[PDB]
Amino acid sequence: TSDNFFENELYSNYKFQGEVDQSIQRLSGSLQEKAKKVKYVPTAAWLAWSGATNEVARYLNEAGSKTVVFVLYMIPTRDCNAGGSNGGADNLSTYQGYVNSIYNTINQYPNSRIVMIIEPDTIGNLVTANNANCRNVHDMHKQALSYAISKFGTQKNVRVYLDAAHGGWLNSSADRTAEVIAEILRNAGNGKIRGISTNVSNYQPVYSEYQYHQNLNRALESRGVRGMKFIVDTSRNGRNPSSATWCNLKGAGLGARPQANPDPNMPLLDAYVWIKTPGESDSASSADPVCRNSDSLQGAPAAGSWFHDYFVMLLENANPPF
Ligand SMILES: [N+]
Ligand SMILES: [N+]
Ligand SMILES: [N+]
Ligand SMILES: [N+]
Repeated sequence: TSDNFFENELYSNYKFQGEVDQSIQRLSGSLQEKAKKVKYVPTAAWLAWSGATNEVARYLNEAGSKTVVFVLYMIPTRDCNAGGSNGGADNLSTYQGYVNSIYNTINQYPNSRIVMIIEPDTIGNLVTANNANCRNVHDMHKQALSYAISKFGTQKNVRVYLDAAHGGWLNSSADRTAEVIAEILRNAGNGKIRGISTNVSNYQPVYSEYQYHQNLNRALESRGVRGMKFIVDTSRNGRNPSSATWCNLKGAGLGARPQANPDPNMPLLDAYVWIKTPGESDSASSADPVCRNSDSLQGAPAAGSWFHDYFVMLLENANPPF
């Protein structure tokens, strides 16, 4: 009945549970006691490779009436220089195949309550990345996002949040961000979004994120996109970030636990949500220059892999404390 699906018990999933089990087995006493409390904190499930189409059903079977939070992260290319040939065969079509599969599976669970978060990092780059090369990729990314919203955004058992980066990236560009978003919604058919997600995989404070939500909302209203609500990723934002370094930031902490309507002074904010999986690596330390910054925790395994020493740091730095 409520359109804020976070006003429901949230699903805690077996993958996260198993990843924290990994850390727990490596810890003793007090730290281990704190890990056992982090094990059951609900975290989003990412759909992040071709076979994740086959992972949906098990999550929905195990969640029952509890709210499932998925992150759609399947756009087949994020990198420019296509550039051909020419420069895709054929990304949009294959993406539409992934979305249909996932939507078709979701229609089978009418009684589930699903939150779908659409494609982190895409809107940021559409606003700020410069696109001689990328123009072909840019156009395909907008069509990917419209197609995803046009499907999930008509499912009664789903509430869709479109990702829109973070204040640190787009608060000084809120108007162009709103312009981009409105264009995508215009081509999304009858698909409707509940709102916008921010701070995914990033470490900005709730308070500055909410000032971003206020500015983006004002700009979205100006473009005729009214009524939007917001969720913010509190997985790693217990401590203010020392720098703009994205990749396995040192001195991060776990942030506020997932909670619906957490402050009546932030009426636009539907929920704090752990969207990024805390303790999974951002990238291997050798995979990007940013991962060699002096404030990026070295020794990281590949993106998505459990990073035990980073998880420990998050637990130690948790704000509020476990
Ligand atoms: N709400
Ligand atoms: N269900
Ligand atoms: N985000
Ligand atoms: N943090």
